[PDB]
Order: sequence, then structure tokens, then C-alpha cells
Amino acid sequence: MFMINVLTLIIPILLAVAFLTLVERKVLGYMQFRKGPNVVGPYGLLQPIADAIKLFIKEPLRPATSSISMFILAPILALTLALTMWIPLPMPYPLINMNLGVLFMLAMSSLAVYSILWSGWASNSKYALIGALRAVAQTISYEVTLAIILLSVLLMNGSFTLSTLIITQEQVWLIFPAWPLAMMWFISTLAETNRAPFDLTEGFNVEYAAGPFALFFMAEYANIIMMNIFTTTLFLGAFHNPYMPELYTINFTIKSLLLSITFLWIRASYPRFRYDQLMHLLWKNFLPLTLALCMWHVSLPILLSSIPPQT
Amino acid sequence: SMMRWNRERRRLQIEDFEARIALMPLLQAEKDRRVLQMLRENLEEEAT
Amino acid sequence: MNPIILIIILMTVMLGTIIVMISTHWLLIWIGFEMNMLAIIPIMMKKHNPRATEASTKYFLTQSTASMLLMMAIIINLMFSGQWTVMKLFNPMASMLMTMALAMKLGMAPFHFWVPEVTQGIPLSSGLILLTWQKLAPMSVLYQILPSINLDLILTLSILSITIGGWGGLNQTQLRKIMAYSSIAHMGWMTAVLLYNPTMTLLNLIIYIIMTSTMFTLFMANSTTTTLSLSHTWNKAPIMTILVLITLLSMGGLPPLSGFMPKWMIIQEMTKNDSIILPTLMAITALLNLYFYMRLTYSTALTMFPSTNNMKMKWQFPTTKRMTLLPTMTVLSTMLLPLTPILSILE
Amino acid sequence: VAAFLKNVWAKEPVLVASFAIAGLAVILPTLSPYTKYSLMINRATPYNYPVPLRDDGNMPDVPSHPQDPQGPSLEWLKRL
Amino acid sequence: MMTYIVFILSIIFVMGFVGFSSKPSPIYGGLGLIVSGGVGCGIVLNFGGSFLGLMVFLIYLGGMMVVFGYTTAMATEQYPEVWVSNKVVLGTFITGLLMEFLMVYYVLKDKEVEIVFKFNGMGDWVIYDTGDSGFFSEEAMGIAALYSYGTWLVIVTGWSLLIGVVVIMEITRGN
Amino acid sequence: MSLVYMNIMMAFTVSLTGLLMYRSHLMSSLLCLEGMMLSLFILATLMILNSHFTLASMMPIILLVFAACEAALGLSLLVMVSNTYGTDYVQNLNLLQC
Amino acid sequence: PGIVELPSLEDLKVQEVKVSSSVLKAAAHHYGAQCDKPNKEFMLCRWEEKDPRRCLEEGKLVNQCALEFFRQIKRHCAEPFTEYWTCIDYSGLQLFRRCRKEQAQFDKCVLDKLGWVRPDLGELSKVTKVKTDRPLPENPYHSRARPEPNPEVEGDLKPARHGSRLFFWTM
Amino acid sequence: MNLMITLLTNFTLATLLVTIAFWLPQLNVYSEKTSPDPMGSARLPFSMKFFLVAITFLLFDLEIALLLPLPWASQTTNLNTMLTMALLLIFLLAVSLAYEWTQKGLEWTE
Ligand SMILES: CCCCCCCCCCCCCCCCCC(=O)OC[C@H](COP(=O)([O-])OC[C@H](O)COP(=O)([O-])OC[C@H](COC(=O)CCCCCCCCCCCCCCCCC)OC(=O)CCCCCCCCCCCCCCCCC)OC(=O)CCCCCCCCCCCCCCCCC
Ligand SMILES: CCCCCCCCCCCCCCCCCC(=O)OC[C@H](COP(=O)([O-])OCC[N+](C)(C)C)OC(=O)CCCCCCCCCCCCCCCCC
Ligand SMILES: CCCCCCCCCCCCCCCCCC(=O)OC[C@H](COP(=O)(O)OCCN)OC(=O)CCCCCCCCCCCCCCCCC
Ligand SMILES: CCCCCCCCCCCCCCCCCC(=O)OC[C@H](COP(=O)(O)OCCN)OC(=O)CCCCCCCCCCCCCCCCC
Ligand SMILES: CCCCCCCCCCCCCCCCCC(=O)OC[C@H](COP(=O)(O)OCCN)OC(=O)CCCCCCCCCCCCCCCCC
Repeated sequence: MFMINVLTLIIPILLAVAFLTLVERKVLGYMQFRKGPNVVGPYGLLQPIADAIKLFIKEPLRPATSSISMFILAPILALTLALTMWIPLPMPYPLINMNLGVLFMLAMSSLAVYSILWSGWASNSKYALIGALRAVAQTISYEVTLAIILLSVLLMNGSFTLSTLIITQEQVWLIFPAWPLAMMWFISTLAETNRAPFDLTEGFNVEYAAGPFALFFMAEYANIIMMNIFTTTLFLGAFHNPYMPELYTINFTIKSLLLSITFLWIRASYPRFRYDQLMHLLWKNFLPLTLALCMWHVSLPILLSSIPPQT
Repeated sequence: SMMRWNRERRRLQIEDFEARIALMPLLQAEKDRRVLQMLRENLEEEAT
Repeated sequence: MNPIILIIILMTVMLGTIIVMISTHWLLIWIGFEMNMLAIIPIMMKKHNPRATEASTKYFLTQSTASMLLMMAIIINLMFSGQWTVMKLFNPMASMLMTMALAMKLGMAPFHFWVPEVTQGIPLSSGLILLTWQKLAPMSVLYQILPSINLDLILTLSILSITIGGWGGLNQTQLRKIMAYSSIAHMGWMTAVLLYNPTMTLLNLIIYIIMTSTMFTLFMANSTTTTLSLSHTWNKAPIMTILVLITLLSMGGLPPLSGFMPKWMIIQEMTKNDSIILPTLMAITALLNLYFYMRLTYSTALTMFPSTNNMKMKWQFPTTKRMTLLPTMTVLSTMLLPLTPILSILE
Repeated sequence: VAAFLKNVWAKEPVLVASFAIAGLAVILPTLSPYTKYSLMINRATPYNYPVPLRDDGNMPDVPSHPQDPQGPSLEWLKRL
Repeated sequence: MMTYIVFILSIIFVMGFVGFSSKPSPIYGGLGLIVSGGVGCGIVLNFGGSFLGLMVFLIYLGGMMVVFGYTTAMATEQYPEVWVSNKVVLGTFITGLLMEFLMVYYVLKDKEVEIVFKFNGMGDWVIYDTGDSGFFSEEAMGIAALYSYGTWLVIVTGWSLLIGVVVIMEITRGN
Repeated sequence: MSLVYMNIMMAFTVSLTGLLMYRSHLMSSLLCLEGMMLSLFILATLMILNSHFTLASMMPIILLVFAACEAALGLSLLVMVSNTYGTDYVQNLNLLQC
Repeated sequence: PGIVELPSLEDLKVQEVKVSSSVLKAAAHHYGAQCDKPNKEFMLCRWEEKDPRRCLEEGKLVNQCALEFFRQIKRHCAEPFTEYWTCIDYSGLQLFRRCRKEQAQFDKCVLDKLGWVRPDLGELSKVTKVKTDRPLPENPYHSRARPEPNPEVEGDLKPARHGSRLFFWTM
Repeated sequence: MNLMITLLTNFTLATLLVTIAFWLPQLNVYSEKTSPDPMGSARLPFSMKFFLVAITFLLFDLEIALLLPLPWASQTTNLNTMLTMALLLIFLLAVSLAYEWTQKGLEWTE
């Protein structure tokens, strides 16, 4: 009965990642004054299935790998860490209800750079290795402000429990007392997944075939949907009636779709940063403000007597 | 808003903790009889 | 190096040694050793040449291995005692591990194989710090755990340290490696008398630090790193010529100089405890140290003199170098023997 | 000290905002009246069991039942 | 079988270090140390040390072993390996890892049960749930006490981290 | 003594034997050293959680942080070696024989 | 060593309170109000004796007074209590804050039919004083006598006789 | 237990999708192709800046590891000491950042 619940989590994740490609191409279509896919299925609803069957029978490149084991374990780790970030997410009750789900997600996302690094070393190219090292440096850079912003917000929560984060926001959204943390969190999650305007990989895993590239691709989009849902729970937490959980489920679904389309609407609006310009954005703009707001959200529940409950 | 609601949640935490405190004598007496039951059973099966 | 950063780093070295000296807890002992190593690593790389990077790498590897063995000894103590007081250890396995780890931090033989290398790779002031200040923290931990130190192990390490620091001084023309093998021999001397009277351990430590600091201060005043470069001191500064060599006659262990003060007192505490063979052997090996270091004394005060013509230019310039405490440390390293019963202040 | 402040607010508003937020986070917990209530709520939160005392005979400040007058009361927390 | 699980992980943990103490390469050495960190974290998590296991993942593995793999990947110039079609490029990997789990299951033999059954821990070893603790992880509150009780510890730790930043920036300059 | 503690000590001694027999690289030395640090973390954590000794639960984190900072220092040393020779080979570190 | 004296199975038998935890949490504050005295005499015996074997009968007194707490709910107000603990029982964390109208009905029916006042916030966490006739334990750790300390130093400090007595130094 | 089953199912689905992604187009007998990028035979030069940002990540990540028990430390009784040490840790993280600033450590990846 629990394995049924694991399958009903992981199969709709893959279906939602499949149709996120359609939603991305349609929304980027209409924002670019054009249409997106509408020929393949009715209004394009068979374009993800056609793209998947195309990528999964495409020829493997016969890759001259510098290692077998890291070449295989980078998509495996990418998909496993793409799926295991979902299991503490409260929707309104998670698959794995754990007391440290926030810290669990921060740890499993900090482990997600090894897929990039092992894909980089598993290629023979020095240029692909340089691009992978740049991507790893970018991602571990923005994980710093992920951790500090996340800590600063959870100083209003009481604990690292994600289900408690629904109880915290029953009177007001947590974007009202923490909107600078919200906007820096949102740009930081934008810069984690190498999403535009932080996508200098399209400006490292091309040693793979088109199939394993589809695996890294769907792991990246599962991370995009997951960080949008986690931002929804973290700042725009919905109303929850324990006798009708579908109210919370429809509410955070609508907010997660709007935030994912906000990613799609940011990527069709801005040019890319140069690499040192987003290192400047992290280390010289987001990090002083983030440390000051960390001091502020430490010392503020003490001065307002609004220290949240531990339990 | 977070001020009023964190203060109310602290009052609710104190209410739950006082429920725990009112229940701890019964749970402690049942725990004592639990462990003495199991040790008497282990003693008798050790003797046989 | 930025001088404010130098002051901060030197105070951090002193702070790490002080945290090892004042703490009643094992985690703070380990923290003080970690702080001491972390801060002393740029002192070795003051000049930024490949020999300093090699020396700092060897020093990092040895001191990191000693730090992890120290933490394993602490963890085994927490198994068999459930507590953290810096006192005697409650397992001879943890006692053996902490004795081995402190012998690695001191560079006692057979863990001596990093001491003549690293001292060769680094400048003279950083070698001065490595051979004077870095002895103070592991000798303090050995002072605090001596009810658990195995007798046979500390005597084995002591006599092996004295023999290897003796036979290391033959084949050397480098002044820094000679100070390093003298370091190894004197650490064998200090840990010989540790389980019998640790006041003589502290006396040997203080006299050793005074003599080593006098020698490195003279080496910095003359900017000489080898025996052959030391041999030109008679023509440049003739007062510098003999002070090096009466200080080194002290460092051998030779009356009436104060470097005869530790070893004799060490023998004076080991013939009480019915060990006659062991101080006899250790001080015969100290005579072997006298043999090689007296050959160096003959090298500087006598035969191999000759100068070069550019020395004539150095006659028109005095030493503007800071010879800090060098008359004080030269007086305290020779003429202290008539004040030998001052050692009661070290109880 | 004022034209320099306008200059640094023109050039670098991020660092001005950071130092202002950090300065307020330092000074404002002492300038606040509600800071003592944080201390009072955290010391009145009962994580343990309130172990009773043997009645020796002369303890006027210690009650005999939770619904007694004497004892530490949280009327201030209920009202605020 | 399920009872001895911590012990099983510990055996794998020991075998994990034999993955890289024999030192086949620094890159496979990092890979073996990551797998060993995961299984030692499993050992930690199965005593109720949830925060400490997440410090293994977040700080040891995702914080420091990322930097070890990063610095290793900026050295040790690579070279290709066998890249025949799928009967070599993945089939040998699967047969090798099946032989690795064969080696894991292979050590639980008659020379092991003389140590396991004479010194049976499972049944009386894992005693972290001995009675009630209350409304709090004792390990969480012990880590929380770093700020009220650990004033000197936090001072010397933050000073060592500041000195670590200064020391790295001084030695990595070359001037 | 106990069994799982003997396993963590066995891992510590195995990574010690790997730390005491160098093959080619300095990164192998740093990896064996940090495997030693990992085993110290595991064994300290199991002792501290076993005895329910509460205040020592901050101790392994301390044992992490310093030592991880220590590893950072070691990595920087390796880098300077690899900026002089091009490799991190321990046989390039033999100029201090004389 | 000595044989540990475990009491018999017949000395442990009591009429248990066989209700679930949501029944106990819905009936927690009135239990803390009305069953105060044998509960606190038991927990005072439990923290003073540090041994459950000497805390048996007082514990049974708890299990004598808990059931008479619930029977007096079962005779008068079993239906508002059942409607209240069902809504307590629904929730995962068993929130008091989800069940306020059933709480008001249970408190109203209890204050009417029995006259019990639900305690204020802050009262059940009080340290109370307990009057007992049982004695104070003179050695609850069962410890033996401490070893005697070393004799301290005393008296006026005289100078050292003929100095240090170090081989030839006369001072 | 449920967590281990969930991790095992996620790992099995990942390995199954990788195995399908490798073995399904290797049914094809397409072509054995020959004749094997911005460098052809150049070695990798080391870059000091990437290592500086990696070690900067590691040191600030250790400072974050210290900062992590703050939502639990807010519940303590000695709030003045707790607030002083929390502000002291975040201030030392800021002092490490300012020293990384002024010694040109954040340059050419600022
Ligand atoms: C109304 C208010 C006013 C009242 C005023 C009353 C006082 C008025 C006079 C004021 C001045 C007083 C001066 C001190 C009192 C006399 C001390 C004395 O002679 O002790 C005898 C002392 C033992 O003889 P005693 O018959 O048993 O005692 C007669 C008294 O009752 C001795 O009594 P004690 O039982 O108290 O003896 C104490 C004890 C007695 O001794 C012992 O218990 C045995 C320990 C003795 C040292 C053994 C060390 C052996 C290994 C190291 C040798 C190093 C090389 C030797 C020197 C080479 C050149 C540097 O002394 C010690 O432990 C300290 C060490 C010896 C220092 C003596 C004082 C020297 C001050 C000036 C130093 C100038 C450099 C001298 C040479 C440096 C070495 C001494 O003689 C020796 O040990 C022979 C060594 C030389 C003694 C120094 C003579 C002092 C005058 C020297 C002026 C000329 C300097 C020339 C330039 C520099 C040298 C080339
Ligand atoms: C959670 C749901 C979503 C949340 C909101 C996010 C949705 C909106 C997204 C919009 C599109 C974003 C596109 C990509 C953005 C990347 C570029 C960018 O903006 O970089 C950040 C830019 C960078 O600026 P920059 O790059 O222009 O700066 C140039 C810097 N120099 C001069 C050094 C070269 O801005 C920031 O870093 C600001 C971050 C937010 C600051 C919030 C401060 C709050 C107020 C504090 C107090 C201030 C007053 C002082 C005290 C007063 C007391 C009374
Ligand atoms: C290259 C190899 C293959 C790569 C892909 C696969 C591996 C990498 C991706 C998956 C990572 C696995 C992470 C496993 C642990 C995650 C942390 C964790 O367990 O946290 C949850 C929870 C703590 O929360 P809490 O609520 O306190 O616990 C219940 C208390 N009432 O704690 C619990 O609930 C404890 C549950 C029991 C303990 C679980 C132990 C899992 C098995 C050991 C580790 C397995 C992975 C080893 C290799 C890792 C390589 C990175
Ligand atoms: C129970 C006892 C407890 C312990 C008691 C106390 C033990 C003290 C141990 C002292 C160890 C000191 C080590 C050296 C000092 C540390 C800092 C340092 O190295 O300063 C020297 C300084 C560096 O200048 P720099 O520019 O780097 O010179 C190199 C060329 N450019 O400048 C120079 O290089 C100038 C040259 C002269 C330097 C002389 C320094 C002597 C310091 C030691 C004095 C003697 C020991 C103290 C007194 C006796 C106590 C043992
Ligand atoms: C006491 C409270 C706690 C304080 C500690 C915690 C602070 C949290 C934020 C941490 C920030 C860490 C890094 C800070 C580095 C400061 C030095 C600096 O940045 O100098 C350079 C800069 C000139 O800019 P430039 O060099 O051109 O920048 C490169 C891109 N163009 O120079 C500048 O832009 C000038 C920056 C310094 C002066 C800023 C003054 C702000 C004043 C705000 C109002 C008063 C606030 C009260 C406290 C006083 C603060 C000074």
C-alpha cells in the first residue's frame, strides 16, 4: 500500500516533467509572438510523447568516456536526487513525514552537483571539464544563499518540519514578513538549476547520448518543478482544511503552476549574465543582504516576542 | 501578524505540554508496571 | 605579508598553544592543536618558494596524522571512561595512541622523519617558532597525562630519539638540520625524565628554548644558513663569532655552562629511581652530540676561515637587524648554572 | 557624514541596506520593551515534569493544587 | 536479517574504505569515500542522530567532498577507457557491481557468525529508544545548546574559521 | 569491546594503512586522512548518542568543522604543489633531502 | 552480587485504563485538575525513591483514581466526551486548536453535571507541595561511605633547613 | 523503513530508465563509426580563481553548519547569550566576506 503511494508520486512527476516541455514551448511561443506546438497532437498534446520516443531510440554517440562508472552514475544520481527531493514535500501530507525535511532537501540538493562533476570528468574533453567546473562553482555558490535564506525564514517556523510550515502560515503568507528573502530565494533557485538568465551551459553533458541527455533534462525539470513547489510551500503557503485536503492540493497546485510559468516568463525576458557578473550577484550583492537579513530574522522574534514554537 | 500568531502558537504549545504533564503520572505508573512485568517474566524464564 | 595579518596570525599561534595549556577538556586540546597548525602554516610560507610549500605539505601531513590519532585516543577515552577531563587516560590503548600522537607532534623518533626536512625548507624565524613554541603544547599534554603514559614506550621513544638525533648530526653542513637533530635529541632528553620528575622536564624545556632561541637569533643576525656560510663570521662581526660557539658548547651539554644544567639534573633524577644503565647510555650519546657539534665549533672558531673580497664592503655597514633579547638570551644560556636551584620555581 | 551617506546610497545601495539592517538587528533588541517577554515565554514553557516538593510545613509561596492562588501564573501571556 | 542492519552497514562501511585505501585513483578514491560517507551516515541515522546524519550529507559530502572532487578534477589529467558498444560500456559495469554485491554477501559466512552469534548485539545494542525523552530530540537540544552553553567553543570555532579564510588567502597568493 | 565500534575502528585503521603507504598522489593522502576524520565522526557520534550524553552532541559538528577547515588547508597546499610541478606527485616533493 | 528483588506477577496486577491516547488527551486537563493528589504523591515517591519497586502501591492508587475519573464521565457526560475525543482523534498531531466547539460542549456539560473547572493556561506546570506520611529516603543512591580525604596542610611556614640541599648549594 | 523503500524504488526507477536509455537504441545495427572540440591535444591549465571560490564555499559552508541550530537555539532560556553568539557568528561570516573582498579575492569571478 505504501509502494502504491510511491508509484503515485513518481509516475505523475515524470508525466508533469514531460508536459512541462509542452507548457514551456507553448508559453515561450506566445510570449515570442509565435505559436508553440499544435500540429503533432490536438494543440500539441502529443509533442512530449513524440519527443520522448524520438530521444529514446536515437543512436548513442558511442562515447569516448574517461570512465564507465561515473558516466553511468551521473544520470542515475541525477534522477535519484531529482525524485527524492519530493518525498518530504507536504501536499498537505508528504510521502515521508520527517522532522528535518527542510534540512533533508538542502542536503539532497547539495549532493546534486556530483552529477555535473561526474558527467564532466566522464567526458574526455578539457573544454567540457572546464564548463562542468564553472557550473559546479556556480551551483555551490548559490547553495550558500539557499542555506542562509532558508535558515532565516525558518527562524519564524520553529523547526525544520515542512508540515509545520503550513501551520506557520495559517494567518498570513510568509512572503509578507520575508519578501526580500523571497525575491533573493527566487533568484537563487533560478540560479541553482542553471535556468535563464543563469544558463551558461547553453551560453557539459553533451558527451552523453540523446537518451541520457533526456535523463539529465528531465532531472533538471523535476528540480525546477520541485523548487517551485518548495518555494510555494515556503512563502505562499495555502489554506488547509484537514477534512478536505484537496483544497490545499488544488491551491498549491495553482500557485506552483503560476510560479513555474513565472520561470518560463523570466526566461523569455532577459539576456544572460556573464559568469563573473552572476558571481558578483552572489558574492557581492545577495550575500551581504542575506547575512544582514539573517541577523535581522534572528534578532527580530526576540525583540517582538514572536519566537515560534519548537514543537 | 507573525507576532500575534507565534504568541498564540506558544500558548497552544504550553497547552499541549500541560496535557502531557497531566498524563505523565499515569504513563509513568504504567511504564513501571510494564518494565517490572517484563523483568519478572525474564527472571522466571531464566530460572526455567 | 601584511604586518597586521602577521600580528593576527602570530597571536593565533599563541592562542592555540594557550588553549592547549589552559583547557580541562579534550575537545579544546584538539581545537588548540588544530588552531596552532592552521595558523602556523603561513609562517612557513613567508617567502613563497617551492621548498616552503614542500615543507608545509610534509608538516601538514604529519601534524594532521597526529591530530587524528589524538582524536582517536580521546574517543577511546570517552568509550572506557564516559568523560572528558584532561587527566589520566582510562585505557592503555588510548594511552599508547596519545603517546604516539604527541611524539609525532614533537617529532620524536621514529616519527622524526619530518623535522630536518621542514626546518630546512622554511626561514630561520619560522624554524625558531617550529623548534621552540611548537614544543610547548604537546609537552603540556604529556605533563597532564603522565599517570597513564607507559614507561617502556616513553623510554623507548626517548633513547631512540637521543640516538637518532645524535647520529643525524654527522653528515650535515646545514645549520637548520643540525638544529633539528639537536631538537630530536633534546626531546628524547625531556621525555626521559618525564615519568620520574616533570619539573626536570620543564627545566630541560626552558633551557632548551633559551639555547635554541639564542642560536636562531645569532643565525638571523648573521643571515647564515650553512656551516660554510657560518665560517665567514670572524671577518664580518668578530663578537658574533664566539657567542654562537659558547652557546653551542652549552647546547652540547658541557660544564660549567647552563646546558649542562638539564642533563645532569635528569641523571640526578634517574639514579634515584635505580636506573643506572639508561642515563649512562643517553649521556654517552650526548657525548656523541658533543663530538659532531665540537667539530662544527672547530669549523667556525678555527681552521676553515678564508674570506672573499666582497666582505670588505660589509665592514662599512653595521647590523641594523633587530637582535632581540640576544645579549639576554646569550647570558641566560651560558652563565645560569650557579643558579641551578632556581628549578624549584617550575614545580 | 551626510554627503558621504548620500554618495554611498547613490553608488552602493546594497551595502547601505545591509549595514542598516545589520545595525538595526544589533541595536533594536535592547531598545525594545517586548524583549523581556521572549525570555519569560521561553522560561515558562514546560518541557519537563514539574516535580513536586515534600511539604515540610512552612512554605507559603508553593501551592497544593494547580487551581490555587499562589504559584507562577500566566495571566500576562493569556492577555498581553 | 533486518535486525542486524546497522552492523551490516558497518561491514559495508569497512569494505568502503578498502575501496579507496588501496587507492586505485584519487577520483575513484573520492567516489569510494562518498559511498562510505553515505553508509556511515546510515549508521548515524539509525541511532536517531538525524541532524548529525544530515551534517554528514550537507557539510561532509555535499560541502567538502564536492571540493575534493573539484580540486581533483583540476588535476590528474584524464585518459579514455573502454568504449565498445553496450556489451562492454554498461554490461561490464553491471557484472562488476553484481560481483561487488556478491562480495558484500560473500563475507557473511561461517567465519562471521562465530563473532556475530557469540557477541549478539542486535537484541541488546541499539538502546537509544530506552524510555521516553519527551517533546524533543535530545540530540537536537544538545546541538542547540551550542549558543547558550558553548560560548567559548563558538568563539574559538568562529575565530578558527576566520583565521582559516585569512590563512587560505595568504598561502594561495604566490607573492 | 563492542562490535560496531570495532568495525568503525577497523575502518579507521584501514584508512590509516592507506594513509601510511603512499602510491602516487597527494590527493590520495588527503582522501585517506579525511576517511580517518569520517570514521572519527561516526565513532564519536555513536558513543555520544549511546550514552544519551546531551551536551556532547555539538562535539562531532565541532569535530567536523575544524577538521573540514583543516582539509581546506590541505587542498590549498596540494594546489601550490600542483602549481610548481604540474602534478600532485609526492616524488616531486623531495628537494628537502639536502 | 546480590539477587535483584523483583516483585511477583500478582503484586503487579491492577485494573488497567484501557483507553487510547486521544481519549487521554481530550480528558487531560480535567484529569490534571481532579486527580491531582494521588498523582503527585506517586511522582514524589517516584523521584524520591528512584526505584519503581518501592513505588507500586501509590502507582496503583493512580490507577485507582484514574478509572474513577472516567467512570464519573461515563455516568454523566459520555456523549459530549465521545464527540470531543473523536475530533481530537481525527488529527495527526491531535490538535486542541481544531476542536474548540466540542471542547466548549464538553466543558459546559462537565461544569454543569459535575462542576469541574478546566484549569487556566499556566497552572498544570506548577511545582506543588505534597504532604506525605511516608519517610524521607536517607540514601536513595544506595551508596557506601566515602573514602576519607587526605590531611590538609597547616601551621606556620618555616624556612628551608640549610637551603635547597642540592649537592653543594648552601642557599 | 518507508524511507529506505522509497529510496530503493527511486534508485530502481533511475537505474531502469538509464538501462532502457542505453539498451533500447543498441537494438539498432546502425553503423560502426570512426574518426574521433575547442582543444585537440592541449593539456588543462590550472585556474587559481576556481579553487578560491571552491574554498570560499567550503569555509562559508562550515560557518553555515554552525548557524544551522538557530531555530532550536531560539527556544533556550539564556536568550541574551544566544543572541550575542548568533550575531557574533553571522558577523564573523561577514568579516570573512569583507576580508575576501578587500584582498581582491572576489575578482574576475566577483
Ligand atoms: C647593614 C646593611 C648592609 C649590609 C651589607 C652586607 C654585605 C656587604 C657586601 C656586599 C656584596 C656581597 C657579595 C656577595 C657575598 C659573597 C658571596 C661569595 O663570595 O660566595 C662565596 C662562594 C662560596 O664560598 P663560601 O666560603 O662557602 O661562602 C662565603 C660566604 O659566606 C658566602 O655566603 P653564602 O652562604 O650566602 O653563599 C651563597 C652561595 C654560595 O655558593 C654555593 O652555595 C655554591 C654555588 C657557587 C657557584 C658554583 C657554580 C659552579 C659551576 C659554574 C661556574 C661558572 C664559572 C665560575 C666563574 C668564572 C668567571 C665568570 O652563593 C650562591 O649559591 C650563588 C652563586 C655564587 C655567587 C656569589 C656572589 C657573586 C656576586 C658577583 C658576581 C661576579 C662574578 C663572580 C663569578 C661568577 C660565578 C660565581 O664562593 C664561590 O662559590 C666561588 C665563586 C666566586 C664567588 C664570587 C665572589 C663575589 C665577589 C666577586 C667580585 C669580583 C668579580 C670579578 C669579575 C667577574 C668574574 C671574573
Ligand atoms: C517567492 C515568490 C517570488 C518572489 C519575488 C521574485 C519575483 C520577481 C522576479 C523578477 C525578475 C528577475 C530577473 C532576474 C534578476 C537578476 C538581476 C537582479 O535583479 O539582481 C539583483 C539586484 C542587483 O543589483 P545591480 O546588479 O543593479 O547592482 C549593481 C551593483 N554594483 C553597483 C556594485 C555594480 O538587486 C539586488 O541585489 C537587490 C536584492 C533585493 C533587495 C531587497 C532590499 C529590501 C529593503 C531593505 C532596506 C533598504 C533601505 C535601508 C533601510 C531603511 C530602514 C527603514
Ligand atoms: C553512487 C551510488 C548511487 C547513487 C544514487 C543513490 C544514493 C544517493 C541518493 C540518495 C541519498 C540517500 C539518503 C539517505 C538518508 C537521507 C537522510 C534521512 O534519513 O533523513 C530522514 C530522517 C530524518 O528525519 P527524522 O524525522 O528525524 O527521522 C524520523 C524520526 N522520528 O531519517 C530517517 O527517516 C532514517 C531512516 C532510516 C535510515 C536510512 C538509511 C539509508 C541507507 C544508508 C545510505 C544509503 C546511501 C549510501 C550511498 C550514498 C552515496 C551518495
Ligand atoms: C614554564 C614556562 C612556560 C613557557 C615560557 C615562555 C616560552 C617562550 C617561548 C618563546 C618562543 C619564541 C619564538 C620566536 C618568537 C615568535 C615570533 C617571531 O618569530 O618573532 C621574531 C621576529 C620575526 O621578524 P621577521 O621579520 O619575520 O624576521 C625574519 C626575517 N625577515 O623578529 C626576528 O626575527 C628578530 C630576531 C630576534 C627574535 C628573538 C625572539 C626571541 C623570543 C624568545 C626569548 C626566549 C624565551 C623566553 C624567555 C625564557 C622562557 C623559556
Ligand atoms: C555594526 C552593525 C553590524 C555590521 C556588520 C554586518 C554587516 C552586514 C553586511 C556585511 C557586508 C560584508 C562586506 C562589506 C565590505 C565593505 C567594504 C567595501 O565593500 O568597500 C568597497 C566599496 C566601494 O565599492 P567598489 O569597490 O566600487 O565595489 C566593487 C563593485 N563596484 O565601499 C563601499 O561601498 C562602502 C561600504 C562601507 C560603508 C557603508 C556604510 C553604510 C551605512 C548605513 C547606515 C548606518 C548603519 C549603522 C552601522 C554603521 C555601518 C558602517
